[PDB]
Amino acid sequence: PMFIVNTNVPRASVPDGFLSELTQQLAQATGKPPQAIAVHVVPDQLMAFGGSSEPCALCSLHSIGKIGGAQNRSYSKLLCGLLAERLRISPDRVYINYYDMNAANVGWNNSTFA
Amino acid sequence: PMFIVNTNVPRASVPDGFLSELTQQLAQATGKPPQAIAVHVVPDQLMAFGGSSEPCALCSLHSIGKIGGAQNRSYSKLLCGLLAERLRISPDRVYINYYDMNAANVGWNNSTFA
Amino acid sequence: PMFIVNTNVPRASVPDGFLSELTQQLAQATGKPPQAIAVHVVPDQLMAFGGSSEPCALCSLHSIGKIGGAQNRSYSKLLCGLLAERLRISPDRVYINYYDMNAANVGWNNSTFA
Repeated sequence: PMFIVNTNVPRASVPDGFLSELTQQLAQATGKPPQAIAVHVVPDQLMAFGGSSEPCALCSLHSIGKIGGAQNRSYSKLLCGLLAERLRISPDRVYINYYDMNAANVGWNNSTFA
Repeated sequence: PMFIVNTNVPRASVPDGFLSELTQQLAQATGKPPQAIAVHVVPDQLMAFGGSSEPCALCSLHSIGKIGGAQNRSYSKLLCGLLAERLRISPDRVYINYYDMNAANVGWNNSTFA
Repeated sequence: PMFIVNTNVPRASVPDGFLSELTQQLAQATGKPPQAIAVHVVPDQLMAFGGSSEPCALCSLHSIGKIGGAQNRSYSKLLCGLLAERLRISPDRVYINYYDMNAANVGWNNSTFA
């Protein structure tokens, strides 16, 4: 799984340990081992959400499986909770796009996962 | 809806008001209220388009519905017109990927839109 | 086709010529002409892959066709080889998400490719 967060929050507000904590929490939530988890945080962005430039986040979670109605609700609670707690972004100012990737469309280590 | 623009145009060439104007124009084009619109501009990028590093843009519009053949043609005219007018990027150096997101695959406010 | 590379490798480690070489090699691999190829490199990112912050890359390749099981295996060998050779990123520290785009969902030049 791969989680990306783009936000207008400044780099100095991203706490040390945030990528590690995302890795561990996503491993637990997806059921996939941490060895397979990639995380990416992109601060200082120029963005607006609902006509305001107050703190917000545009995110995405891509996974080979483990994506669906109930799981996504559960991810959204978890990930909004983390972004609220660590980056002070209110949950109603976060979008998370979920992608269920086909194994044949994910490359890694000179091949794909098919 | 969420609109992202990645470009090699410098940050000082993005006019003040560009994010608000994108918000308003996208609200009108998609028929969705501005409260639901998110916009993200990423300048100063290292990129090339057709073997040239002249001004270009790689963009995406994600929306829960309101994506289809005719609408997308209409969005592309609108968006290329704005990028040409405001950032001085020629329309033939812009790509816009359109994604029709399932409500169950978009998180927000601790849950999804399903 | 559009190829994007997000990496924690520093900007000074991206060699001159890297975007041109990506353009050329992607043109040969996809069979599409270089006029249609767009490439984007984003260095200095805050990221982790498998619980480590050693050099890694999160990438994507979007193409109107030319995406499938065998082609993606081929692309992944090619692109991991380039990233290993030019940016010193090990292949097992790279993810590449492949997207087969519908022509009606790609805008360019005030219209779409449908």
